[PDB]
Amino acid sequence: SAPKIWEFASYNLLSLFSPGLEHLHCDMKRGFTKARRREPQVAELLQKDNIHQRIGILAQRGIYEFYQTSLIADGKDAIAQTAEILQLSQEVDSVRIKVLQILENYHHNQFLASKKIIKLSRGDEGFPEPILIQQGNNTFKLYAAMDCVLQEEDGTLHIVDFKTGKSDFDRRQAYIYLLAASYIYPQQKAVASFYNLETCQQSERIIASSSILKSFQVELSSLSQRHQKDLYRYRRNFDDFNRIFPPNPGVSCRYCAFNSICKFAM
Ligand code: SF4
Repeated sequence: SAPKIWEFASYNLLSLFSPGLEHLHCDMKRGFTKARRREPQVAELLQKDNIHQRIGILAQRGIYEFYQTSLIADGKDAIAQTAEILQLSQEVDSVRIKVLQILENYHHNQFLASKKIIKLSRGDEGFPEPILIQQGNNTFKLYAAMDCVLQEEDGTLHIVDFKTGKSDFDRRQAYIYLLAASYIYPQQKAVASFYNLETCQQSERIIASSSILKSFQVELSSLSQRHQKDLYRYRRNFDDFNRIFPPNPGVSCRYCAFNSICKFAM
């Protein structure tokens, strides 16, 4: 007889509240994405996939497949083999050439080759299993998908977050991964870093004391409650939508799935 826990937090949720990408932040976008997502006219705009999402999904799959085929060399062209597995010829050509650049970069810098792989996601999986956290009088689910976990010589776990595109690294995501690792890999030292598969730019190695992670857990617990309160307030009175999820029209609208239905779209 375990009650369902509705409260949850994740980097994705956090980013929809607190955004280098602050200019496109819009709370009304989150209102559509989370509070109105079942409305037919909203659901149909959410069922369309993005090019950057596409490049990212294929990039993760591409690293996974390149690595897999490289374990026991077969003498073949691993870049061409991986491109064939990914069916890049069926993608928009912009997408193809970016994934091919990512594969060329990996071929020249096979950063997984000699390493002890704890986790390497293919990118095709769904949401991770939740981590159930009690913080004060709140219980919430933490969702954190780790693209890559390596084990270093001294036993330290290295969480690597793969980036593509022109995005800047958001170190809050690294701290989310380090918090999650304290639950997934208990009593194991961990470090986190970012690596842009396309530009080969890397962040520093990020570590977090137990105190810093505890305080981030506090912040995520607060987020989980605020989000449920936003939803409750909207469901209690739909006419409060605009006040609960205020619009920020302008630059934000250029990359918003809901411009065709939003009353404030520019
Ligand atoms: S169309 Fe513009 S104002 Fe409306 S939700 Fe999207 S970004 Fe916000």
